[PDB]
Amino acid sequence: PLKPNFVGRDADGNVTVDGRSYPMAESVVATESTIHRSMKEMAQTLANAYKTLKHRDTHNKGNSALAPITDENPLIIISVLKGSYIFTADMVRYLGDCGLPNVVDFIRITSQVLDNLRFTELTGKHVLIMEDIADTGRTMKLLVEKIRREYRPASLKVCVLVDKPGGRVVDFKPEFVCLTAPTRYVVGYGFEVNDRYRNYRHVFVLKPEYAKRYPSKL
Amino acid sequence: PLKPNFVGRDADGNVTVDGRSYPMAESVVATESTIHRSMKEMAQTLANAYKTLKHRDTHNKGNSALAPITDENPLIIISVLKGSYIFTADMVRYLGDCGLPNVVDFIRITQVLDNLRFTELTGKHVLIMEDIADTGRTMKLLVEKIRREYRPASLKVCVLVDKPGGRVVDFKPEFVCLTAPTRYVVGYGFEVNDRYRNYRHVFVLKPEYAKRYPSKL
Ligand SMILES: Nc1nc2c(ncn2[C@@H]2O[C@H](COP(=O)(O)O)[C@@H](O)[C@H]2O)c(=O)[nH]1
Ligand SMILES: Nc1nc2c(ncn2[C@@H]2O[C@H](COP(=O)(O)O)[C@@H](O)[C@H]2O)c(=O)[nH]1
Ligand SMILES: [Mg+2]
Ligand SMILES: [Mg+2]
Ligand SMILES: [Mg+2]
Ligand SMILES: [Mg+2]
Repeated sequence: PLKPNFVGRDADGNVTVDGRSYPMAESVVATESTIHRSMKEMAQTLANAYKTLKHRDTHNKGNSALAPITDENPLIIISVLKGSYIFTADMVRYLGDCGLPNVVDFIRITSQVLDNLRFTELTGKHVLIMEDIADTGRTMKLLVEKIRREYRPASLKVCVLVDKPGGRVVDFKPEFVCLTAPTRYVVGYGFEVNDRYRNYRHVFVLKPEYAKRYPSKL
Repeated sequence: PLKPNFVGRDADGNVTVDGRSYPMAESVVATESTIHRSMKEMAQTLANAYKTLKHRDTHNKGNSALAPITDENPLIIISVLKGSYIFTADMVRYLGDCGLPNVVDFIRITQVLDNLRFTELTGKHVLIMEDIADTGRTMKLLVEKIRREYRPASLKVCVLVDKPGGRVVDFKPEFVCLTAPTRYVVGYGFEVNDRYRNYRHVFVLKPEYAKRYPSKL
C-alpha cells in the first residue's frame, strides 16, 4: 500500500492510477500510499491519546479501581457499517502495530439504527467511533448523542477517514481526521455509489454524470 | 504486508514475529506475508472462476438475456460478521486488482442476528466470504438458508482457513486460502472474546489462554 502511486490520464482522457483507468473519476483526492501514510500516523496519534488513560474495570467486576487500557479492558471501537469496514480493518491493525489494545463492534445506521451494537458494557469506558466521512455533520452528531445518552461512556470521540468540513450544517468536529476532502462526492476505499467502487484502493471525486448510474436496488 | 516475516522466540520462550512477542501463542500458523500471498492467489482463482459467468440482469430489467459480471451486475459477496470483516476487506481489494466487479453485504450470525439488506439475489452468482470452517455446521446452515430464501444462480463459499480434520457434516468450501490442523487459532480476524482479532498473523492459541477473558463485552 505505501509504494508511491502515479496519477495520470489515458488516451481517452480518463484518470489513471498506476496505469489502471477509472472512467468514473473526475480527479484524485488521495492515492493508496497517501491514505495509508495518514492512517499509520493517525494510529500513532490514537495510541498516544489513549494508551495511558484509565476506565471502568469490567474484566474483574470485584475490582473497584479504574483500570488501564489492556487486553483485559481494551479500547472499545464502534465501527459504522457499511462504509467504515475497510478503514476499520486497516486502522485496527495499525493500532496493533502501536500496541493499543482494542476490540471492535459494529453498528449499522442510515445517515436510523438498522443493526444495534452487541457490546453491552460501555458505561464508563473509553469509546472511539470509527466513521468513513463527515459531511453535513448531522449523522455523527446524532450518533454521538445517542451513544452518550444510552451508555454514558467515560469518553466518546470520533475518528473519520475523511472530513469534508465545507459541507457542515451542524456544529460537529471529529477529534481525529485522517484526510480532508473538498466539498464533493467521493468514491473509492470505502466510499461508493450503490456499493460500486468501494473496493478501489484510492479516493476520487466522482464525475457528476456518474451520480445516478446504478439506480437498481441490490 | 508481503515482505517475509521473521519468526522467532524471545528470552522467555514466547513466540515472536518481527521482534514482537505474542505470549498467548503456542506457535505461528501463517504470518502476514504468507496469508497475503495466499489471498492474492485466491483472488486470481476467484476471478478466473467468475469473470466469464453470466447471471440475471437487474441493472436493465427490461433485458431478458443473462448478463456478464460487470459493475452493472457484479458478483454478490456475502461477508459473515464479525469474523470475516478483515479478510473480506483485504480480499475485495485483491479482487479489484484482478478486475472482478463485486459488491459486499454483511450477515451477522452467532443463529442469524442481523440479516442481509440486499434483496435481489435470485438468479445471481453469490459468494460467501467466511473466516474458518471447522465442524462445518455453521456454513452448512448458512448455505441452506441462502439457497432456500434467495434462490441464487450459484452459491459458493470462500474461507480464509479450513480445518478439514474437524468436518463432521456434509460441507466442503469451494475456495480455501489456508488449511490448518484441528487447533483453535487466533489473530487476523480470529479472536478469543474479541481479543487478538487485529493481529497480522494467525497463531495456535495456548490452551491456558482459552478462558482468559470470561467477562461479557
Ligand atoms: N460515498 C460518499 N458518501 C458520503 C460522502 N459524503 C457523505 N457521505 C455519506 O453521508 C454520511 C455522512 O453524512 P452527513 O450526515 O455528515 O452529511 C457518510 O457516512 C456517507 O454515508 C461522499 O463524499 N461520498
Ligand atoms: N477464533 C477461532 N474461531 C473458530 C475456530 N474454529 C472455528 N471457529 C469459529 O466457529 C465458526 C465455525 O464453526 P463450525 O460451525 O464450522 O464448527 C467460525 O466462524 C468461528 O466463529 C478457530 O480455530 N479459531
Ligand atoms: Mg459508515
Ligand atoms: Mg455506506
Ligand atoms: Mg462474531
Ligand atoms: Mg465469520
